[PDB]
Amino acid sequence: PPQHNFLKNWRRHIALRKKQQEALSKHLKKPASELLMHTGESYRKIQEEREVIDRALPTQHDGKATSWFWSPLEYLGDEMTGLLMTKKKTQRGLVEPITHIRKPLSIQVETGLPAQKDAWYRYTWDRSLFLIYRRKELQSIMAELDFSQQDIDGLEV
Amino acid sequence: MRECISIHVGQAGVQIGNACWELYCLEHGIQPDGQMPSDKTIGGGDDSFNTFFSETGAGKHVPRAVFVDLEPTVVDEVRTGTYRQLFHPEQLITGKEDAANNYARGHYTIGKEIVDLVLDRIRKLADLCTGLQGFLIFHSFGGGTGSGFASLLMERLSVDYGKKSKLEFAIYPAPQVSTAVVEPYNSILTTHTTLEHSDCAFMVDNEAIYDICRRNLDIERPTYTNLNRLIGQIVSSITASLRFDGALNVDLTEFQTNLVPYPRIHFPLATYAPVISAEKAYHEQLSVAEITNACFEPANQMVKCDPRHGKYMACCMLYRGDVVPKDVNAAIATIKTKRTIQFVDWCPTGFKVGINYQPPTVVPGGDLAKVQRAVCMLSNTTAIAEAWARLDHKFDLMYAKRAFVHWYVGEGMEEGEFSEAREDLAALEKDYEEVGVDS
Amino acid sequence: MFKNTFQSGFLSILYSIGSKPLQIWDKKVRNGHIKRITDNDIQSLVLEIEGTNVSTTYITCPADPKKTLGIKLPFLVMIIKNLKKYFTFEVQVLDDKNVRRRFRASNYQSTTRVKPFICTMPMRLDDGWNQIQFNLSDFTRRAYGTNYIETLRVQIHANCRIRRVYFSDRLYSEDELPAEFKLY
Amino acid sequence: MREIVHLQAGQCGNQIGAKFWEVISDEHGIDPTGTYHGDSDLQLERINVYYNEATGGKYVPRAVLVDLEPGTMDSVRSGPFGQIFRPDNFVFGQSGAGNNWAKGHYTEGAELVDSVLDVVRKEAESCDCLQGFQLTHSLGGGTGSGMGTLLISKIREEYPDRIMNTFSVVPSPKVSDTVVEPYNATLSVHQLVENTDETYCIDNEALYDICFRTLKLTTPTYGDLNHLVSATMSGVTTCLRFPGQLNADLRKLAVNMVPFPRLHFFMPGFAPLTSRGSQQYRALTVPELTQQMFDAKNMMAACDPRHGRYLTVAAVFRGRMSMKEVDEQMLNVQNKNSSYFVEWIPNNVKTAVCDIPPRGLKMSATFIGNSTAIQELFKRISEQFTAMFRRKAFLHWYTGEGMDEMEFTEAESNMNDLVSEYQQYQDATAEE
Repeated sequence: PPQHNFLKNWRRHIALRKKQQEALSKHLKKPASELLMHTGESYRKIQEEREVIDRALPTQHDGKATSWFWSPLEYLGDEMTGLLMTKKKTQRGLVEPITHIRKPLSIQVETGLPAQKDAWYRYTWDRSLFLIYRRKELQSIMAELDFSQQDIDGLEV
Repeated sequence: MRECISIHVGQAGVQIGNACWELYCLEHGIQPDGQMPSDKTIGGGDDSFNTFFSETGAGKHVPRAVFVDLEPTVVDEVRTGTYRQLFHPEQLITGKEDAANNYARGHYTIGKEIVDLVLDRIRKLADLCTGLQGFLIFHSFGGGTGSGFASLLMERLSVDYGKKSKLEFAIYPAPQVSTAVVEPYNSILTTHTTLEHSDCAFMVDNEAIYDICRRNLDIERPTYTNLNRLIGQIVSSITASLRFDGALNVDLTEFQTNLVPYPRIHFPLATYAPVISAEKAYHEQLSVAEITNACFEPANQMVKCDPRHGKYMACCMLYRGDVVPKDVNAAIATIKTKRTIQFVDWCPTGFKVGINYQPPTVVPGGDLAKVQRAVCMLSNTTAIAEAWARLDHKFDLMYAKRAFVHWYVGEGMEEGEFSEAREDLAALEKDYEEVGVDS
Repeated sequence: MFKNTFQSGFLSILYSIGSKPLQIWDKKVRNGHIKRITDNDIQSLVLEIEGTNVSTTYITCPADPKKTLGIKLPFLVMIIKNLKKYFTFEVQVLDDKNVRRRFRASNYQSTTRVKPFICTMPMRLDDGWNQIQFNLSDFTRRAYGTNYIETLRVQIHANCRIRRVYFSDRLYSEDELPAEFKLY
Repeated sequence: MREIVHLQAGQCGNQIGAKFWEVISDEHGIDPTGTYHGDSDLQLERINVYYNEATGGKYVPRAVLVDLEPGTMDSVRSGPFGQIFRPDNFVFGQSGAGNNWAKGHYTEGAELVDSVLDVVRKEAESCDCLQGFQLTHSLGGGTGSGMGTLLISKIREEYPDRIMNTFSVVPSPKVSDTVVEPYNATLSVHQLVENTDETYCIDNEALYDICFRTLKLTTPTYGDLNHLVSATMSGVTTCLRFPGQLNADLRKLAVNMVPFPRLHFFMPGFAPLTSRGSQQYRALTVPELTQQMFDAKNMMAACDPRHGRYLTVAAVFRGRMSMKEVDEQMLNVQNKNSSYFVEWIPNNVKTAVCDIPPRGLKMSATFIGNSTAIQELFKRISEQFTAMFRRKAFLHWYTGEGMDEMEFTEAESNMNDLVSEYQQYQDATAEE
């Protein structure tokens, strides 16, 4: 059959995901965000934070983001009977921009949760004083990196 | 390239380090002086030592790790040793005051004082290296130095490097035998940090070591040196494909990526084999199938937990020495059909093949004999959750009347973190039982 | 094209019943076809675009690549019929900071990947006929923090049955839509 | 003139390619130094297919090694023939793949892809006209599988008029190496069926069983399997390397042996697989080779070809025997074993004899056929992928790279379509 069956297939897989997962949950009575399924997108938001902080901290310190245009190489294998090594990455001068990822409202709801916040008590790291102070401190670099603070979820057609 | 930085916190961390360094220097033929004085009869050393050591312009090897302890007694004990000419004094930071099995002072009033120094040291060490993959943090849960200071350093290291692997190695308070009393108090708080801020954690106790050494090595007066030797052998076996090569190289990333099925469940079950003595290694034909079968014996586990209580989600197996793939395949065929070994109805198989051409070496004066090959395994099962349940019960029955808490109140903290840690551990155990429940 | 034209109310750039629906549209055909047939659901003339590869069969406006539409209406409304296949469309716009930016919405997308010059975009198509409303100004402000100025290029790919494409200053309900804009 | 460009990917791919290069150097008389020490006649004219003419007659290999981990080059260069390749082709990164397909394709496949594209282009324009590109890799990892598909797609986009043949290694549930191997296989099979001319199935467990039960080796290792696959490749390519009476080429086989583009998988196999003590007691004749190339015991499948019907068969011989015996053998096999091939399409066996014997062995003949046996592998792969995706286990790692999940959905969709197609073509009835 044409491509309708494929979209319907992933939709059925999501629906079965749900039905069985809430069956298991109501078997032992705990919310969805607490359980195994819905923490992955939170981890994705953590990876977005990681993108931000891993573009900001090398901007703060030495070595990890210096000008690699004139950084030498190494000989190995066995003392000296082989060849020099090579560096083939953004050493060239590549200027990689910044990317971001979110998800829309109704699609998230059909995925299993309308963007439910996790447990109010767990996340001492998210409210860690160190992170809050760095957010106060690194405003200059956070501006230098990206000025596009995103609001996304309200986009569905 | 494949280079890592070790971290040693507490007296136990320092001694486990020192064991690892001496094992690596003897295994690579590295002399205690720091150079290669063997000019008459060579005995090895022409390999890739860059992963762990560093080559100077004069032919010197510089150790690469962090030796930090709040008590200067351990630092002085190491300093007066025969290996003092190897490392650098700048890497061994002494202290005025020490925690000594207390999270309070070592996390707020003692640990917070020496932060910039260690951060600068680790930053210099990182800049001195080209390729970084992960770290080897050595601490303990009983030790206050290895709990408070370790937690505060790890929380900053996590936010300072999110793209690098974050390992963990410490000692667990055995439910039967212990050294101090406030061990659960430090453990209940260190677990929250090691769970919500790290990627993997390794769990071991000492009573299992005593049981195995009495049962196999047959010693009546054990000592910490043998424990450190076993731990160093385990560590070397884990990071074997890094210092050398083989048929199938398994780097740190290669096994840590699959070693974590879920960010909340990252507590594997390590097991080393063969743990035998000299006389236990002469009239004993050693093959792969027998030792692999023995690897799943609870008697050979370093954690007191019956594997038959739960079942396995994922397993990581490694080898070191003259291993032939056909034996590995036969062992896999044997274990996959073994009814005693339990597993979920959703993971028919998962495993890795680490073949190491270089055999493990022995130590003059030690207890291990010359075994042609070695094996280590890293499995994930829910049967180990009993330790957390017992620890939670212990903390609850300590916490009903608030025994030895006014000290922590006075040092200055909130009181609700005990409730927070309790509910977090309860949620973790609930997640573990949910995972252990099949369809 | 419509920069100097009075833009208010509705501005239709594609009408299926019209004698020449593709007078201002360019046709790119490969392993497909673009034909005007009569849809069975509505019993009316419609433009059908089909192809094995979505990226190979499409239409673009204006037909001249060097020209731009220059439409300042913020809302783009198109009435298409879902053929239960991969469908996407791309809209190139201009902002106050004088940067061309492209918005590509596809039925095979999950997360809006925001790039400095392009914004990929998920979307859903119900069975039968769908009325898709695109708030170019709001999309541009959300994706780039920039205001919308004018539309530069509109491109609609295959696996679709187009009824009418037009721009509007505001979102019109079914009652306030004119008779020629309704779907019977 | 007509030359072939060879490509490398994956540590297993690297080692098997090195084994093949050593085998061809030994059979064509190339010293480890780089000069020529051969004594044959046909090893000088068409020698340039894989080599390149240079000053002093020192032929150079033509293969580009693509990898992500530096540990492989130190191994492959320290060998007896590691100092003869082109070090410039050994393009490597600084971070490993971690057996991740998505990460290796995304992270280690953007800033590293340009160099390999540059070098393969310069090699392409270094020659006048080319036929295709050979890439040996494995699907067990992120290096070979995560990069070869991208490389094949790029070379197909640039040069559509070329041969895309590969010998990737199929997984096996019994013998596994990666926890997320079903995911990697599911991701790779889509690219294999969409942007690849032909692909051959390679399994390690079947080769191990074959050597254990027939060769009767003491301590079989990967070296033996590499030797076997290298000999298989030499037998496949000798139709172009060493012309004889009835010569063929790769695209001929690809067009003739593939009824439909969606099904381009094959079944390789070599005939004379005998134990060490059986080498001095054997009859060099046709019907023996016939039986060894028709039986499933000698085939390197982890399945049974007898479960379906034979679709396309190519019998490539390498020796000096005749032509009548081959045709009479295939005729009587089709007459008797009528219940093993498509009745609708007669004469599904192709004849090809290489008059030039291989070095060291006098009679040799490989088997290239496409039988109905891979369907079980597809069904079990689909079932295991369904089980894995049913609870979304080991998904955050791929999720954390930046790719979404409907790639898995479309992959399994195409997988279901392909398996349904295969099963409803298996029962190729004559009429209603």
